[PDB]
Amino acid sequence: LPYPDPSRILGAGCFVDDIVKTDGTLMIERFVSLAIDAYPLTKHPNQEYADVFHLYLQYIRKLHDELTGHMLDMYSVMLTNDNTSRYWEPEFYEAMYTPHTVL
Amino acid sequence: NFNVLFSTVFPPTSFGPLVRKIFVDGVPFVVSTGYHFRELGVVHNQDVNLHSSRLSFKELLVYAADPAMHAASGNLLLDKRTTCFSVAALTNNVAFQTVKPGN
Amino acid sequence: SKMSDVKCTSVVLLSVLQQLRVESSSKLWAQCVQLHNDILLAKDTTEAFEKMVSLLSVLLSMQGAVDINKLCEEMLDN
Amino acid sequence: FSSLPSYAAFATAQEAYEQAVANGDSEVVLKKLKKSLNVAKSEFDRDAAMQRKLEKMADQAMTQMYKQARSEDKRAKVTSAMQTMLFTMLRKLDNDALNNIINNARDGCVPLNIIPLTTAAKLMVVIPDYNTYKNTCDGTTFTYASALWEIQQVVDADSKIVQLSEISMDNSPNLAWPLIVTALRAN
Amino acid sequence: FSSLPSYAAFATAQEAYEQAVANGDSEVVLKKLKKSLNVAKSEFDRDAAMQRKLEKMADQAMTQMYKQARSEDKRAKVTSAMQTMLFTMLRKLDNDALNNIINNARDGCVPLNIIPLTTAAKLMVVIPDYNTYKNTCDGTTFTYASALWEIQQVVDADSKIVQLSEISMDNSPNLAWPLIVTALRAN
RNA sequence: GCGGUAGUAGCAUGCUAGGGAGCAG
RNA sequence: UGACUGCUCCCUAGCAUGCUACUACCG
Repeated sequence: LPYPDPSRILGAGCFVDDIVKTDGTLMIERFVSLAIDAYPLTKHPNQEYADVFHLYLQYIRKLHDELTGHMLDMYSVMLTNDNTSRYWEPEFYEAMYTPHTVL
Repeated sequence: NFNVLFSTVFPPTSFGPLVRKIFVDGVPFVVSTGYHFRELGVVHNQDVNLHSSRLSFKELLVYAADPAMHAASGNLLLDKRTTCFSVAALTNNVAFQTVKPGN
Repeated sequence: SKMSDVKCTSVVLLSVLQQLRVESSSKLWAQCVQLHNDILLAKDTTEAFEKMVSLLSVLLSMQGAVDINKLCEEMLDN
Repeated sequence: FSSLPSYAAFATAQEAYEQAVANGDSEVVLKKLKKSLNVAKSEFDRDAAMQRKLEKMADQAMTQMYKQARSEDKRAKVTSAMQTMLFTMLRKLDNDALNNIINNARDGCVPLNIIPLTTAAKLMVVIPDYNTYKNTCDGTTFTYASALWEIQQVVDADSKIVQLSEISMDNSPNLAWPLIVTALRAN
Repeated sequence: FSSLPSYAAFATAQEAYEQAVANGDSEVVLKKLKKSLNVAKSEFDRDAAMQRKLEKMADQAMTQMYKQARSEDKRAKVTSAMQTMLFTMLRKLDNDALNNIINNARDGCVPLNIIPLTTAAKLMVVIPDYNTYKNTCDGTTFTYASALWEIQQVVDADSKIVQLSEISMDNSPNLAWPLIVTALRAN
């Protein structure tokens, strides 16, 4: 399995180009495409590397509770969490490093 | 391989497009009708017409892209910041471009 | 910890200084870009807290531009 | 669900075919009734799926709208926000040099150039009032940015070279107090 | 659907069957009550599933033909912008000093790198530091490329006018240094 | 009792296009 | 001001196939 440099994936969520990621709710697809690259760090013998993936799965959930909770206190809208929970579960990303290609 | 060695003896202002004056409906244009490569020697274009009337679309795209008319209507330039050969300055001011930090 | 809080305050300090049109004086923007690129490459929190005084003093010497009093009585350092 | 105009067909026919087994009847009547139930049942499981798709579709267009409107208030307020961010972050660092040149430049003692780090390092600040001079510097020694400088020249508004002996809560009300003090770093 | 040519049969078959429900209908006329709106309805649905396909096809040429128009209108706005260039970069050829090297040429071909070098009127010199300035552009006139040029203006990086007396050996630390000298040809 | 044919609604797959985003040399 | 390629996730519109119920004629 290939894995990146942790400082490259961590430093790609802290430094960006405005409206991009200076508000995470307006783009949660940036962090699902950065947790795909950080997945094979979960198998590393260093436990400070394996935490970079669990930090990205915990932020995608935070950015989803906010979004579905920011459109309920200003606009009386109620979003359904069906088929959204797959992005903070470590099985959508495990399927990208296993044969029998899909999509 | 021999031209590579023999081209270090000759003046550096003899290499590049070879221009000539043509007429397109009674007005003088300067266009490129060949090239002098340090490696491949002197090459001459095969379909050059000196007296034309109307320029099509495919004949305006080949006259706008050529450096023969942009570097024959601009000012002489002597740039001492670099040691590369310098041809012309296309305007009256030098542009200085910077790079911004991240967000 | 403390070396990562100085490296993120010098990214917000050259954005405040880039929105005030300090890019229009290429004798002082060439020093601010050198005090910001040098803090980011530092490896001690005693030689990066002293290029943050030179870089911050550029903003406090620009007079009217930034209302320091209002900005300090805005639920911040009093 | 309910409230749909096509709902008084999956209620009558649903109730009828239902009760119909207690009283009972020929198989013909049963088949007839079922071939009215299904005939006016598709009309319900078609108008309550189109709605089921419109009700979620509506809650998406009215979410892209919430994004195109918060991302235009996040961009029109850049200036006002990064200045607040910087000073929220400057308080948390709790430095000593950074918390001196900030308090000094709030009462008035701003610099006139960049604070140099060398050993000669000429400086020029503007003391606005006598108390700010008395607190900051005493004698030929000046404290600034948690460092010690030595005053080399004092200058009032135009070019009035003040001697250090004649600035003393006394001769002081008689000058133009925005001074321009020049100093050099120490060691 | 008010103009489909198969609405008449459907309408009549509905009337015959539906409207004649109250009237006593035997088990032999009921076939007409049933197998007359049937088949006609099938054909109508066939006459409506083809109309819906003709409509969409039609509304795929009244969109692909606005795009063929748009592009030709655009093709005529760029064809007239390159023309307005290649005729404005031509009225600028001092055709006394240019017809004097195309004529001394063996066949009329010349290198392009010697056209601005021998037939231009203005020179722009970009100078990094002061040492380079005194070996390239000293005084009000200087020689370069076997010619003589006379200085006309010295702007700097900021694009503010500098004078030939601000350029000292010791005032040099006080200028935005990429200096741009603009000179004109002499004689 | 079953098969075929033509519409209609509903669920997944693949492909072709458009849009936004992430990484690599 | 914003190059050339390759891979990949998410959303919408269209086309064909795959097990069903509904129609209706036909056996």
